[PDB]
Amino acid sequence: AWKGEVLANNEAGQVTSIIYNPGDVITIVAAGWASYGPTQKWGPQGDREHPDQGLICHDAFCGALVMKIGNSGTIPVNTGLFRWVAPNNVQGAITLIYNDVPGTYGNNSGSFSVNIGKDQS
Amino acid sequence: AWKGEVLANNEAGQVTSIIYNPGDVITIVAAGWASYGPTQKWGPQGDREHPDQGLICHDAFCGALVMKIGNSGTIPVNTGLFRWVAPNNVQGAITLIYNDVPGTYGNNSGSFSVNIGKDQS
Ligand SMILES: O=C(c1ccc(O)c(O)c1)c1ccc(O)cc1O
Ligand SMILES: O=C(c1ccc(O)c(O)c1)c1ccc(O)cc1O
Ligand SMILES: [Ca+2]
Ligand SMILES: [Ca+2]
Repeated sequence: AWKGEVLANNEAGQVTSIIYNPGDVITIVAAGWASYGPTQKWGPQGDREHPDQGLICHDAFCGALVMKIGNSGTIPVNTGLFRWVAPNNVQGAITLIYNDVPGTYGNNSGSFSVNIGKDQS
Repeated sequence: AWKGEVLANNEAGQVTSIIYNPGDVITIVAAGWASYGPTQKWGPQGDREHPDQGLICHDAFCGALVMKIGNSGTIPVNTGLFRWVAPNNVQGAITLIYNDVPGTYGNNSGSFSVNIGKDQS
């Protein structure tokens, strides 16, 4: 399993130790408070009132937790995933990323605490 | 495992399929948007700005997801719990409840989608 912190101001995101392999089933739990700029903070589903002005993930709100698996597009994580299976031909290291507009991460604050495990399969 | 909706206006909470037994390891993932009254909605960690005016759980924010295990007091769930073990004084059915002030649930809206499963032990 993997446990770590994902900083809101980290544009590259955090590469985890989890390699998603064909047939894997995974569980993610995310917690904590972060901001894309305002003094207010939001949880891992982000801010449902903020418009999308070029977010790295168009399927999640600004300030949501998202991920990439290998060279995949962004995949929403939000509060987490329960016994979840990846699309076919999605594989590789899981990177966790805060959902914001590229080049606008500098003013972000806080972080999410994230657990990832492989489930029985 | 169990999956279901926990309504914010359900003062009694939702009894799940899960009987927490001594030594059980469980994972909970909670998602969605709910309100304790305002038109604004919050995730399963609730509203980090709202004072505690007599919440059923003093250890979580107003509008957070909490639970009881059998005849236990409230235990914070928030976004969820990863491979979590209860203290050995707690057993029985898990009831999921929205964190609000007793008698003030009538005006609540929205719900959380929750998954609970037992892990290897
Ligand atoms: O595969 C999914 C996916 C994401 C979250 C879920 O809760 C789920 O059941 C499936 C997916 C969703 C959005 C997206 O842009 C890409 C994805 O692969
Ligand atoms: O474990 C508890 C807990 C709460 C009520 C009980 O009757 C009990 O036997 C145990 C707990 C309480 C507060 C908290 O913030 C986290 C907890 O796990
Ligand atoms: Ca920003
Ligand atoms: Ca209320």
